[PDB]
Amino acid sequence: RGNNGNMTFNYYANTYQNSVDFSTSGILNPLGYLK
Amino acid sequence: RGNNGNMTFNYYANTYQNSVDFSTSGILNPLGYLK
Amino acid sequence: RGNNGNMTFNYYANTYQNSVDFSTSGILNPLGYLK
Amino acid sequence: DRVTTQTAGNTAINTQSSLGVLCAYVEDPTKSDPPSSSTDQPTTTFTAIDRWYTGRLNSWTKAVKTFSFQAVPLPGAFLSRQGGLNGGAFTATLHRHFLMKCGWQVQVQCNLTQFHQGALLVAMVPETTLDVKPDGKAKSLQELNEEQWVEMSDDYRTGKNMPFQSLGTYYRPPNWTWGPNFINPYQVTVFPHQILNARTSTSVDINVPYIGETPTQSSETQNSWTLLVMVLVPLDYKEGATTDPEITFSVRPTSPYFNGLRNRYTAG
Amino acid sequence: GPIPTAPRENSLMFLSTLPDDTVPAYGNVRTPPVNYLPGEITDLLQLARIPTLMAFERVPEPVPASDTYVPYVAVPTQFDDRPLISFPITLSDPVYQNTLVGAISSNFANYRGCIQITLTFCGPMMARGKFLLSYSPPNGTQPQTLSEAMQCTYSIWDIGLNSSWTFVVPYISPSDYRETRAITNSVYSADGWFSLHKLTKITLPPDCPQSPCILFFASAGEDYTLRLPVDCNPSYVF
Amino acid sequence: GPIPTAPRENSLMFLSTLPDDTVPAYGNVRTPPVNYLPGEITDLLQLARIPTLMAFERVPEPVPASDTYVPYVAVPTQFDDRPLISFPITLSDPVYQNTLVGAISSNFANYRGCIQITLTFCGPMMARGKFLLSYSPPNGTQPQTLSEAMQCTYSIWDIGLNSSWTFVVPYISPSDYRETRAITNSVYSADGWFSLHKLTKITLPPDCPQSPCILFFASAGEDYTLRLPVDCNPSYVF
Amino acid sequence: GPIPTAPRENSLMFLSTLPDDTVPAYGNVRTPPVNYLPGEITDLLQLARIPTLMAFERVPEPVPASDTYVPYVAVPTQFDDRPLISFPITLSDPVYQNTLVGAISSNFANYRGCIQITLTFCGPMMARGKFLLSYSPPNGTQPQTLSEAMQCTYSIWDIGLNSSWTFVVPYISPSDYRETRAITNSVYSADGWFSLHKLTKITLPPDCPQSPCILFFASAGEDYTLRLPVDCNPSYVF
Amino acid sequence: STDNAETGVIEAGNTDTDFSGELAAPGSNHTNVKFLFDRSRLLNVIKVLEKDAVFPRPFPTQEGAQQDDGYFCLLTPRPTVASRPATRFGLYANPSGSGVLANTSLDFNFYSLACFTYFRSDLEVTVVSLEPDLEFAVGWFPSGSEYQASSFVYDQLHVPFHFTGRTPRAFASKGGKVSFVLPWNSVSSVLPVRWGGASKLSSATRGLPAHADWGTIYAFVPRPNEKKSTAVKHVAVYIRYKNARAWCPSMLPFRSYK
Ligand SMILES: [Ca+2]
Repeated sequence: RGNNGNMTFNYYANTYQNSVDFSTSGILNPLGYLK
Repeated sequence: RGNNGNMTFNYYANTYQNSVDFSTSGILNPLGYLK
Repeated sequence: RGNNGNMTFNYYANTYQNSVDFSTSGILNPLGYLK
Repeated sequence: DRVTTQTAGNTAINTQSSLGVLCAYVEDPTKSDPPSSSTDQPTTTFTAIDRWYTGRLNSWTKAVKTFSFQAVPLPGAFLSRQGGLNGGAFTATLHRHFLMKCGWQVQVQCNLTQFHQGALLVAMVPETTLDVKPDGKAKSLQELNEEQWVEMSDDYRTGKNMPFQSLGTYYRPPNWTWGPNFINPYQVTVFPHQILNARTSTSVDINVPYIGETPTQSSETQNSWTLLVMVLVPLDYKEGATTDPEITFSVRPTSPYFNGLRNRYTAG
Repeated sequence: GPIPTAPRENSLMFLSTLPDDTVPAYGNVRTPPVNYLPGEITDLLQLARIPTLMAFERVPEPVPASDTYVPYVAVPTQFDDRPLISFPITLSDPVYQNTLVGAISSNFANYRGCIQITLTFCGPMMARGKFLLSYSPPNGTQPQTLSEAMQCTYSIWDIGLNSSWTFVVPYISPSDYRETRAITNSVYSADGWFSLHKLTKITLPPDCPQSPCILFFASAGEDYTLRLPVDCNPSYVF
Repeated sequence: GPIPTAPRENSLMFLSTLPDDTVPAYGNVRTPPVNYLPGEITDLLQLARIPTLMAFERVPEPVPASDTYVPYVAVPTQFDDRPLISFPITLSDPVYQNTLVGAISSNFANYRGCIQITLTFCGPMMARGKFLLSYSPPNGTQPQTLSEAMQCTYSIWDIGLNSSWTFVVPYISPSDYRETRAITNSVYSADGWFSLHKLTKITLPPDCPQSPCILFFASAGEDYTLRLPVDCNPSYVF
Repeated sequence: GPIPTAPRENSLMFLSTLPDDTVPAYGNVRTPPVNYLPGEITDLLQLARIPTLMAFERVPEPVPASDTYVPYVAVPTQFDDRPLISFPITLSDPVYQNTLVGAISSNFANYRGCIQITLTFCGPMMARGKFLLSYSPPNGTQPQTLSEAMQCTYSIWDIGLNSSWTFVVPYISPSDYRETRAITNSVYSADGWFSLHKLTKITLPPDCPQSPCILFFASAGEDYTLRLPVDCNPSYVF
Repeated sequence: STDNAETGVIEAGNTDTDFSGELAAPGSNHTNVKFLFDRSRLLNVIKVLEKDAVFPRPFPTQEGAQQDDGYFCLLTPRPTVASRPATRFGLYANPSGSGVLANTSLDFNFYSLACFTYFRSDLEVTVVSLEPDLEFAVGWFPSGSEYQASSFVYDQLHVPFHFTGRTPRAFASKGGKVSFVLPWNSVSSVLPVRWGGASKLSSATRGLPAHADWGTIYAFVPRPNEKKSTAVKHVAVYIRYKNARAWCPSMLPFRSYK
């Protein structure tokens, strides 16, 4: 989401409004684990 | 409602257009009661 | 209707776009009747 | 009916001319929950503080003018012992906690006679500074005794005399003309109240819940409720009748929640 | 592609009372809950219904304290066939100035419904007496006589165990709404007068104070309504 | 995100007749009901159908009172083979100026349908006589003779028990609509003439007033219609 | 045809925090995947929860190296009935300046929840001793005495096998949120003090260094939250 | 009808209670709190910054202080003085003399109908230019926050830090207006119309709330310090209460009979 309150409509397609990775094919987790 | 005649649409989500309380989890009543 | 060609949409609610009477709860008729 | 006895702890107050208890805002101003703004387990009601504390107010005389008044800050009066209002364990607990939330049950006593006339308006007023002098300092017990009753004036009706911060020599001192803490004497009946009319009763009862700009408040500085006693109709009687009838009051803190225990408060 | 539009003549206009929202600049803000707070007010009529004190110039005999206005009327002992007190049913009249009904009503253009006058006897309990309260719709001349008041809407109040008497001023008007402020005097902004007559003089036993006082309150009746918010009068700050 | 738009060339234009609404500035207002009020008018044709009086210059013999126009025609005793009165079927003609049909019609560009002329005999009841009312569509020369009138649309009216006679001027036009105002004289704005001839002279018994009068009314027929609202002539205020 | 529109008063405005997108200028771009990268952070609270070192001015006896601020407190041998160290529970105080909690918190206007102080004993293992950590909500005067500290929120820490002790400063406030920066001192931006007293002096065997040090860390408790992003203080670059 | 006002409760009657008649049907709901306060009104008129400012110092301010006055607008219906919260409301009957004339504000309309103790709502702000063809921008920082002073140099031009940040900055078009809504952001739960407490345990002013506001706004010119002008520009600040709620009945200002 981010700082976005637009729930309604998206005029431009996702791949144009944003960049997406190409394929190679609440609950905050810890950044450290003691083992 | 308030002084609002917009019945139709709400472009921005409720949590952006307004503030809402966080959780801690016609008929006009009297402000005084004689007991 | 009146001089209005807008068939489509009404952005503002009827009670805001117009005034309405509060409650107290083609065929052109004659303005005179001989009895 | 008109004869009631209200018990609380090792305390009981009787009246034979009750008008009933005026409950503010809700049917049971006693229902209340812990403050959401404190994570520490609060100290709640215990029998030594679940009771009525009684104190005195200055006597009512023929000379007191219409709209003249007396004010009792809550819990302020407990802290200064105004009218001899010593809060026993309540004050001791209050002095040892940063925060305190509670409601109040109050009864004002003033008996007259079927031959006297006059009426006092007794109200519980939210958020006032009627116990403070315009210079910002709280009225001392001596000052309260010297004036007896505060006369209604343009200053009070206007809020022109409420406490304020002096601007400093950098600024031209402005003409203070109004303040939000004013008192419109004609509208004091808007608050939870009862009228003590010489001809109808010798006491009045009011029961209010906790209120505040925040879930709980600073023990030492809050003043969300103020007991106000104001003359509506001047006292009068014929020679021979008892003069200067006295006025007393009883206060009971309800559903208190204390947070932030620490050593006794010490002025800085 | 682009949607063709035709912006209207009033584009870019800023309307202070526009019935709509504007864009949020700092959203996603959660606020502290207010469930703990009792006494919520939904409509100002809830306050206009609470009776508050009226004000009268103390009979040409003021106290050394300037601005001698009182919330009561002392009942004189001498007989006189005219009202003890009377005032117009014009909401902008000074007698309502500091009552909540009047103060709140002055901030709207119209009202509809009943106004309520409440009287409370504050004399000694041993006192007895009767009063005649009356309301007269507009007339060329204001009624003064008991005989005239008695022909209008009125009720006789008896002093006794119960201290008060409520008097509802009926809403009798040619129009469904009336003006709240009598800018111009007319049948739409001035609706007659309320007056209080002593019916039978007050009787007291020996050794009793004379001139008992009657407290006056005003408030909105249950069918009272206010319409059209208007600009406030900021003079209270001068 | 933002919707791409392409405002047109006429953006910001204010069109006095735009068939649409504008933004509300002070809404949520309830008004006093109007159910109690009878006589509501839905269409001005309802009024154009009500016959109202026409006006004629009193035969070269006016009364000392300026602006001597009369709503009737006195029937002269002397025989003469020409119309007693006649006027064009041109709605902008002064004879219709103050009739409701004419007044209302002058505020539109076109009309379609029939016009109705109503005559009421106001002589004594003992009087007898017959009249020939005729309507002639345009011709190079206006008909004058009984022989000419008789060849057009006409009806013979007999004076007797019933006092009035309605005469419907048929709508005979090349175009489906006609001009309401004869700015330029043409077959589209001037449709001939209506005329009244006395068929058989009026007969009266002795001791009866002479020259009985005939009242003239004009109104819209049942199929009369008006089209295209035009600017009014404000001169009535000068 | 064209859709009629009514652009608002704030048309063409550029709002730096508008909660919406703008038009794409160079789309259809695929980026190298980032699945290979571990350690993703979703919320800065994840970092505020990591305890980091606090800073104290080295007791009036600095080292020849300027800016002598230390992350620990040396435990003096001499008895004294006052705190070894103390600091206010005011997030803008210099002791938190370089801790992550403080640094991150300084970039928001409010906080709610608990702050956590962690102590780690760094003296020799043969050492023994006890400390009293206390938190006092606001008072007119800051407590100094063991007798005073002992009446507030406190815990006694025993030195032994385990080296550390966490102390959670309860969130005790009149308001549901508190100010992150004490621009003006008030009960909403200053919440009392934390202090450390040596309960029983440290005991050491012969041939052991004196003055063992206690490391201080600060971090957000589990219920700690920050609200309202504010402008940063760019001075770190000057 | 028979009653006892001393009780503290008096029922609202109608024509048929003691006389003969009926109830008048309801004509409107304009006294509805949410509807009533949902309209824009003038809050203050401020000067437009043309360089990085020095926020007014706290009271009491002594002569000789160097600061910018009349630029910052505290968003509150409560009395304000020199961009800070106030208790008494003042004006200058005699604008003649020595010393800076402190800017003061008050939502006159709000207090004329504020017959309650607490209030809360979101705030819609509209800034209108009082100067011809003005190009300005609006800045705002939350309740409890502060103005970020100083500037940075770009191409030897001084650009105030108020041009950047994480809070709302609204650049209007030339001759245009600025408008947006802000959420209730104070740390307090509600705004005290009148207050009887104190924000500090020592040397505090009784009745003066510390954060009874929706933050502070200011206006500035989208130009570097160097291209500064000499003619002071003014801008008007309007506010509107959205989703207003009120608690605990109270009084309306006293109206003089003089
Ligand atoms: Ca557009």
